[PDB]
Amino acid sequence: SIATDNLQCQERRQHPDLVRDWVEMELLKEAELIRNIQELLKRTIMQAVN
Amino acid sequence: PETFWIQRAPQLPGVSNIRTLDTPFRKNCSFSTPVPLSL
Amino acid sequence: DPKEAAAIEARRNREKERQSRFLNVRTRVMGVDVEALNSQVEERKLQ
Amino acid sequence: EQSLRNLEDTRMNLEKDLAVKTNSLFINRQKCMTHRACYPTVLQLAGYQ
Amino acid sequence: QRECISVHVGQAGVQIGNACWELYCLEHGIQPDGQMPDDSFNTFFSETGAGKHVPRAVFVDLEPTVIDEVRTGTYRQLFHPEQLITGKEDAANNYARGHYTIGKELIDLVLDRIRKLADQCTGLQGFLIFHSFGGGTGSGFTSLLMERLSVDYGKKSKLEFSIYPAPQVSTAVVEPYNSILTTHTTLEHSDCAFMVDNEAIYDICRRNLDIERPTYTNLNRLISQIVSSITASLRFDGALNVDLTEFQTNLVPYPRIHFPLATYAPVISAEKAYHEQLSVAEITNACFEPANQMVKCDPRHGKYMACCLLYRGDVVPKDVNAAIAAIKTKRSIQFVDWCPTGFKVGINYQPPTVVPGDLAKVQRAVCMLSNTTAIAEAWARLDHKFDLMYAKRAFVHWYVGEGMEEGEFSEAREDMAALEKDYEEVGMDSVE
Amino acid sequence: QRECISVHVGQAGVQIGNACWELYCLEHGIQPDGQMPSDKTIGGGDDSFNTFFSETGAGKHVPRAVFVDLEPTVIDEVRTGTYRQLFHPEQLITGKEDAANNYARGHYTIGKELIDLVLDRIRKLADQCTGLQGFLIFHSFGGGTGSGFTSLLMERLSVDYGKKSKLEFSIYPAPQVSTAVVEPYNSILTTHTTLEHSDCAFMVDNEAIYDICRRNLDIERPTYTNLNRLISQIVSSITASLRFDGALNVDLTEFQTNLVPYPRIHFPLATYAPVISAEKAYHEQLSVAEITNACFEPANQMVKCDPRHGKYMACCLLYRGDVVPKDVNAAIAAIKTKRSIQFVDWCPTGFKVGINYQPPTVVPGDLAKVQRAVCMLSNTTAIAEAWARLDHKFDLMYAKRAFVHWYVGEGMEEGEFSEAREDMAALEKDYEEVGMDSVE
Amino acid sequence: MREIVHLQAGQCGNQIGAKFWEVISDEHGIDPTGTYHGDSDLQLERINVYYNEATGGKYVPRAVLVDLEPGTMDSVRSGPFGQIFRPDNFVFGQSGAGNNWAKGHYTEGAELVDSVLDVVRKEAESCDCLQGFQLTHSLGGGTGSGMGTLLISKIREEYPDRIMNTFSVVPSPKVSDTVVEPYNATLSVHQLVENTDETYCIDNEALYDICFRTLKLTTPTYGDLNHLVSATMSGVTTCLRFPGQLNADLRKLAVNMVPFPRLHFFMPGFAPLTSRGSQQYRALTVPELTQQMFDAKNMMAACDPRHGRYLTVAAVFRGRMSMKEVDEQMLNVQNKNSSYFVEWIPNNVKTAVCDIPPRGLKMSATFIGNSTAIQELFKRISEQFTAMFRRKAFLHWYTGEGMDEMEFTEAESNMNDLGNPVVTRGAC
Amino acid sequence: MREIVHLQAGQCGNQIGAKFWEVISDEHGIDPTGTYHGDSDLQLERINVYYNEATGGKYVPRAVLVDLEPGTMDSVRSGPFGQIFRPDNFVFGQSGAGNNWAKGHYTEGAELVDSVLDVVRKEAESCDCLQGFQLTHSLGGGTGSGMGTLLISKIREEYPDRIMNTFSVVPSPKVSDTVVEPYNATLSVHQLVENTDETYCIDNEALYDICFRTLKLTTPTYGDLNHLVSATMSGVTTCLRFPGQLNADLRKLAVNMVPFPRLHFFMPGFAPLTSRGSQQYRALTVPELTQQMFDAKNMMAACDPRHGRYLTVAAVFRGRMSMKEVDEQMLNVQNKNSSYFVEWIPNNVKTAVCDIPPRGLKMSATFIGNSTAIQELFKRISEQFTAMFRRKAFLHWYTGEGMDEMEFTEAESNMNDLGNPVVTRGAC
Ligand SMILES: Nc1nc2c(ncn2[C@@H]2O[C@H](COP(=O)(O)OP(=O)(O)OP(=O)(O)O)[C@@H](O)[C@H]2O)c(=O)[nH]1
Ligand SMILES: Nc1nc2c(ncn2[C@@H]2O[C@H](COP(=O)(O)OP(=O)(O)OP(=O)(O)O)[C@@H](O)[C@H]2O)c(=O)[nH]1
Ligand SMILES: Nc1nc2c(ncn2[C@@H]2O[C@H](COP(=O)(O)OP(=O)(O)O)[C@@H](O)[C@H]2O)c(=O)[nH]1
Ligand SMILES: Nc1nc2c(ncn2[C@@H]2O[C@H](COP(=O)(O)OP(=O)(O)O)[C@@H](O)[C@H]2O)c(=O)[nH]1
Repeated sequence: SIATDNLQCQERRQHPDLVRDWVEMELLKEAELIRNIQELLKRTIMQAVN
Repeated sequence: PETFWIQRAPQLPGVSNIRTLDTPFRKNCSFSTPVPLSL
Repeated sequence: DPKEAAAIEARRNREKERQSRFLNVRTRVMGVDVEALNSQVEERKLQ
Repeated sequence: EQSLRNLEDTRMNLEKDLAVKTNSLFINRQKCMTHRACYPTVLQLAGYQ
Repeated sequence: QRECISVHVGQAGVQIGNACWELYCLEHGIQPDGQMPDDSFNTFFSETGAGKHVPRAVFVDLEPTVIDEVRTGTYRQLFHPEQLITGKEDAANNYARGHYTIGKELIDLVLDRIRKLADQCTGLQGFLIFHSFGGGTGSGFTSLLMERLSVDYGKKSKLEFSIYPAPQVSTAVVEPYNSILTTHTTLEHSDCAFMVDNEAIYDICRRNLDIERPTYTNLNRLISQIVSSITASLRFDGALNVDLTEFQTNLVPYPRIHFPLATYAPVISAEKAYHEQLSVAEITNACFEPANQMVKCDPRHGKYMACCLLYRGDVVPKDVNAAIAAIKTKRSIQFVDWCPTGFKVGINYQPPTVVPGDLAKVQRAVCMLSNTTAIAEAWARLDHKFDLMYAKRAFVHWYVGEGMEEGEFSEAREDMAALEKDYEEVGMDSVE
Repeated sequence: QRECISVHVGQAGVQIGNACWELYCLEHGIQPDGQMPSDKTIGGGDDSFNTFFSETGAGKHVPRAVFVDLEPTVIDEVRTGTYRQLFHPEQLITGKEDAANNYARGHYTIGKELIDLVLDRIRKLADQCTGLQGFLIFHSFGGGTGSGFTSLLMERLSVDYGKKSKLEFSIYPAPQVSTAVVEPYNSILTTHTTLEHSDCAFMVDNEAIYDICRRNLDIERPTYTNLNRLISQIVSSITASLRFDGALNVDLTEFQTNLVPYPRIHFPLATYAPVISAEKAYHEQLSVAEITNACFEPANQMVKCDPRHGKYMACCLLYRGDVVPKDVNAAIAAIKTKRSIQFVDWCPTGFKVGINYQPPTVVPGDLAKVQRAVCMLSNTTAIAEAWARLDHKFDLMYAKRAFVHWYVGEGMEEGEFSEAREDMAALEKDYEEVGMDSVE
Repeated sequence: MREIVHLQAGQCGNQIGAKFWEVISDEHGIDPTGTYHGDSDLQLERINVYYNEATGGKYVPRAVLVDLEPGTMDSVRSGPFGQIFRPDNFVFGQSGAGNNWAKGHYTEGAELVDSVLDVVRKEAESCDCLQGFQLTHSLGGGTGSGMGTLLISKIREEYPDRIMNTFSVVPSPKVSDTVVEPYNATLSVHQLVENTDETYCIDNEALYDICFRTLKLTTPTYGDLNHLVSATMSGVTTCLRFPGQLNADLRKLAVNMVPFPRLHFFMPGFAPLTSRGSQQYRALTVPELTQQMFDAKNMMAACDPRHGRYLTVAAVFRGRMSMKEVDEQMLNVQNKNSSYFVEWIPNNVKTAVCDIPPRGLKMSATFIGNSTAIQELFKRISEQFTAMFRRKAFLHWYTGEGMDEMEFTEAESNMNDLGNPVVTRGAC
Repeated sequence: MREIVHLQAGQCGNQIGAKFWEVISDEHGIDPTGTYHGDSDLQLERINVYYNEATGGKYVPRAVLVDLEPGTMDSVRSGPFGQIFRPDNFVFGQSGAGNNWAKGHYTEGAELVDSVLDVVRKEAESCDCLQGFQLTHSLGGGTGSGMGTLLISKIREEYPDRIMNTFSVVPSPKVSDTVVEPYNATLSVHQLVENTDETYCIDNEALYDICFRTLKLTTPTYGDLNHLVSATMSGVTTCLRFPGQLNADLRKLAVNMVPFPRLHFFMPGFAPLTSRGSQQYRALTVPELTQQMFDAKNMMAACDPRHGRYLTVAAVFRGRMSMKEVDEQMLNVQNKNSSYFVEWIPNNVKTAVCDIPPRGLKMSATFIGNSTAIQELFKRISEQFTAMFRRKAFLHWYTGEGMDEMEFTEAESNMNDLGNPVVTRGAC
């Protein structure tokens, strides 16, 4: 939630600010890492209940 | 300056509370800070 | 008649800013309304 | 007079860019860091270990 | 019901009054007409069953002019056309003229008005008198007035804010004579004579407020901010509050030792303020510094007999408790032994009001009423001057003329002697 | 909690303090108008400015300092230039008539119109400090203000705050080159009056910085800007452990407990490490051993006195940045195995190590970016020759009473020169008596 | 059925008992309007101690609010639990105490105690069995010490067989808010010696120190001190308000802490106190309660009990707890601290337990200490009194109101005559 | 159940015991936040030796955290296991150590020792039987010397029949972090001798030698230096925390290792140590353990046992192992090295074996040795003290805090009167 809200918030700025800085790609990497955690944990819970 | 200290900083013995982000070697005299003299 | 019954209300409200302003230690001690103070400078300069 | 209007345009867009930069501080500082500061800790991400 | 008649007597009075009633009016939002554009105002304002709030004061000058400006000013409909009594001939810098000649033709109307404004008071706390010690009316009239008030309003306090003659500057030449003959009027007919002195305020304004060229307006506003703190507990609510009688109980040690000195703390100028925290510690320390006192006198040349720290704003007991401890551990501040606990504390809530002038908007502020023995200095300088002339018999002719025997002059000096001796032997360490 | 109050006397002191406070503001992040732009949110954090800067209502960090000069325009540069909004308007204190290279005018006639004001400001500064660790007194041994008013400040501060520590950072007159004709007079007089009132006095000679700026910084035409900036780096190193955290948090009382063996011997030599000018950072590895050896080399000293003609008593090494305990103890072992560095036989363990994890943040200017620094404070008896050269000059001038009429007619009595010379000679005799080896 | 009439005099006593009424009303389940909104029948079981029934189930506190200034009445009526008192119990005067004991005791205070006595007589006669009275006041100042001691005296000869508990705020050495405070304190302690049955000496400094080293509050306010007073009041009146094993009311607290009729000045203590950041480190049980009680940091009087011998000690616990766990701790303190307890009173600790704990907690325990160390307060007040009295400092304001010299001298001498037995019992 | 009150003084002691609590909570399965998440029921069987139980299944370490600089407490609270200690146990004072024994022993140190003793008395009377105390400090410098030895004296006076282990970091010959190490060590050893029961001398020379020669670290720092001391701290107190065959607690080590009351200075060692490059070449067995224990490269003091006869040796093994190997190897060491052991104590080697090893390791062993070779450690300090004392160096502030020349002379004389017994017992 924090990563998604921060990314959606930082997506808009003024015209001479909005860049692909050293913030946007770290937020995207955090979102991807959170996602991979999510499906890996789903799979691990499935093996656990099996 | 990138040092061995600044890599191992949240595990070093003599490092105070890292409340900020740039240098972990700031000073965070907030726990000591006697209760009558505290904000 | 509603006056005395509103005097209590008045106090209650005037005693709802204390539990906020005072509570913040960094306000009870060092306290300056930058805004009002800034004006006094500009006004004194105009004067 | 041409020089004066040239400096005047420079001041115009300088205040433009300053307001732009200040609202960038507002969106970076007041929104995102404050919403980030409630991040859960290592033990909670481990699952109450 | 905590009413307080304010008898302003003399040019000084009418002018210190102007500032005072302006701060008063804004403090309790009351337009210069007398119409609020809850009961925190009865101390100084009476309601004429219509919303009109008339001031509870009696401006009195044995000459017109000074008051006539207020009658044709912005505060013209506020004051009652009769509260402002004015005479028709100045007292010509002469205690005699203002006490035995031109004043005996205005005292009656003043006392009548005072009773008219002392009947609409359910519980008059005390009278506040603002006069100068070096003028005709200021000395003569206040003398006559305070004497007649003593025989009448006897069990009511009679505080006296005065402008003791300067210790170097001075504006008159007959000043010493008038100030020495008004001693047996602030020693045995007053309940707490807070004496201030222009020379000092000039410095307090030239070094703390940056006004390099102070006028009399930039001076009365300060005397007014001080009188507000000594009358706030009897107006706006607060924590540890302290009324008139209380200040006295915890300040006047013996009957003939009622000459406290005032000292407001946050006297900064919106500009040097940013570079200062302006906290209870600082405000407390200031009041206890010589270059901030309101009477050119070093409190280091004497022992504090008592002290009334009247705080006001966003101060908590915790802070006063601390600031007092630091002052109770400073080799400089030396207190008498016969006063162990020597700090009466008063914490109100309403912060200081700002009248478009100089002092900044301060969230916390403090006024101190201390009974130091370093007042003998001032009482001594003047006597030196009075003695330097009552030997060559200069100007004494005018007084005899306006009705007054030499005896008066002589006696006066002897009295101030007792006073000086007293306020100089009530400090010297004990022998047994 | 760890506050220290800096007071700067004279033109030398005021410009040194200007270069000091610029470095302090860049080290802590306070902008020239007194505002921290990195604590507007996620504030209530840092406390490292509390030894140098207070905190007021409008987020402003007022410096804990008093600039005093008996003559204006050197303070008017501060009140006009880029730091007019940083300092308090009343902390900067000026007179209106110059002391004019006269100890008598600085101490006896024009010091009394300002001593009460300076003491009032110092009193309020010490009142707004919980635990005061020390005064840092920045002055010179030259001019009349920086000698006489400094000595008056020592007397009054010893009266009022006799328990508190008073570190001096002072500009010594040149043994060879100099800039005035009464510098030996004022230097001997204020040496005599500050020997009994300074707890630890660091000495900085001008042509030593000239030589190390010519050699290490490649600046053939240096300026007092560079000189006081290097002094600023030295004092930022000495006040670094009561700013940040390290393995060996080493304090001012630690410094006093290791430098001075006896109460009279309180004059160390300061040295700094990398005086590199960024054309020299491509070729020096700047390892811990290199920065340790450059301190003990007799060419980077800030007083023109060779330590070969003297015995070290004790030295504090103050390491800053990427320094490893094995590297510092290897460097100390190499220093002890080196024979040219002599230590007194009555001090086997003559080292105190302080390690800080906060490397120096540079001013845009001369000095290069380094991950390592060390400030080396050595108490040595080799300062006796630097004393002796000004004693030779003072005797050579006082032999037939030159320039004495100014000092005498201003208000100072004649015996001051004789007692200053006698106490100075006694201090030197103490240096030889302490520096000789033990035979009993 | 037993009941307590609550008197509160002066500004200090008024806010102290206002916090007391707040804490006991929110213990017993009465809203600000006055109705019962609770969850157990035990809250209504013993409500006839502090609450008189009115129409419609609207319980009114059995309190008399006394002041010489009509501003503290406005403050209390504007308080959170302000619309609960009877308005006829708001007795006040359009006058001033002036922080003067003489002006509170020999003047308009005596002119207004007739109305105060009328209201306390009607509230103490609309009864069937009275336990006593609980007066809260400041020992230094006016009204609470001026008219307060006079109220103590006259209610004492009107009801000689009922218990009188005076919660008094003793003055302070280091920081004092008033100047004539040793005069007020000495004069008031003269009547407090031989009028009341329980005295609770609650200094402000000890409350401030508990707010710093125990509670770790960076904002200690008057309400935060008055709540610490109020918790102790609830702890001493809880056993007659709620059931439990080994109940103890005021009388069998009194018969156990008063060995001789003049040694009834206590130092109180409430001690399940812990900070917000250190609460979750605690292990709150009977041993932690015992350590927190018996430490010399949670005393509410500014006297170190290590400088004297404990005459008697009462421990009134509240909560579901074992009995052996209480008895062995009350044993262990006495056995291990052997020089701090008097030898001629064997097992000088009284144990009382109530089942119902205070809200938000599970185990509480209040402490009543009759210590030898209370002589420090009286000797210190006597020292300041002698220092101001040897020169007649601030004495004309008393001789004018009507006192004279030998009453001050007799008050000082009776303070020494109270210091003497608390010296003799401290060394047998 | 038995328990140990842990104490740590100075920056050195604070950091070493912080790493010690890290190590032992790793052993017992305690997370940073204080709760338990492990794998065996044999970890909470004896958790009440170092952890006081709190509410909600939390285990707060029993440790008193003492220093005179208000930054080391902050660093400990902000460390890895910072949110595990009691905030009340963080006892400190806003002052300076000044690396001064006088400033730690006759000043604000003595003004803080009362609050420290209050905390210690809390943790010592929250017990049923206390085995003793475990203080960690450094002799060279302030606080750990001054506060450390003052605490040693007062705790020994209050509790006179409890075991007491002091882990002292003693000054190092080749490099010295502070100048006045010989002064502080000379003034501290005199208090160490006739107070404590088990003193462990850990030297930075031997710590760095284990880091270099044995472990082959690249950049060794204070974390690893304190980790090596936490090794022996965990190893000594293992038989009363985990089950074993032939258990031996603190007193049963002290009886077998202290033949005379003056001789209790030991040289610790922990020896399943190997470099990461030599890790895959190991043959981990009890003979290899004894081989690494009894060499003069693992022993944690800068004293060579080749220069003195072994008075007593103790080997506390930790792992599932055969007792036949242990007994025969401890016999084989004594038989193959005959001149290195005293003859008047036949079989001067003691054996203890615990079953549960340290976590993540198959098998460990700790070494403790009382030897003649503790000569040099006190001797070098004695000549350095004599050299710095003949010329009165660094002493005016020592006498400014309130000492005398005769106390220095007595400290040197008692250093020599410790050296002479371990001279004479090294020569039959
Ligand atoms: N703030 C302020 N102070 C004033 C003003 N006018 C006079 N004073 C003070 O009053 C002093 C002189 O007042 P007086 O000499 O007594 O004047 P007076 O009361 O009218 O008496 P007469 O001269 O007889 O008319 C001066 O020294 C001032 O300190 C004023 O307008 N504003
Ligand atoms: N770093 C630095 N050193 C200075 C500066 N100005 C002077 N000095 C040194 O100080 C010595 C004399 O200067 P001061 O002692 O400050 O003279 P002063 O205090 O201004 O005395 P007056 O000239 O009478 O006002 C010279 O030998 C210089 O080496 C400066 O601006 N910066
Ligand atoms: N605990 C507590 N103490 C208070 C409170 N209000 C005042 N005090 C104390 O009461 C003292 C003075 O009260 P006092 O002058 O006697 O009030 P008075 O009885 O109306 O004259 C101060 O020193 C305060 O410390 C309160 O609300 N709670
Ligand atoms: N083992 C170990 N030793 C340390 C550590 N930190 C400091 N030391 C040692 O402690 C000694 C000095 O500590 P000291 O000055 O007494 O600290 P203080 O007690 O707070 O004054 C140095 O010689 C270091 O070798 C650490 O983290 N681990």
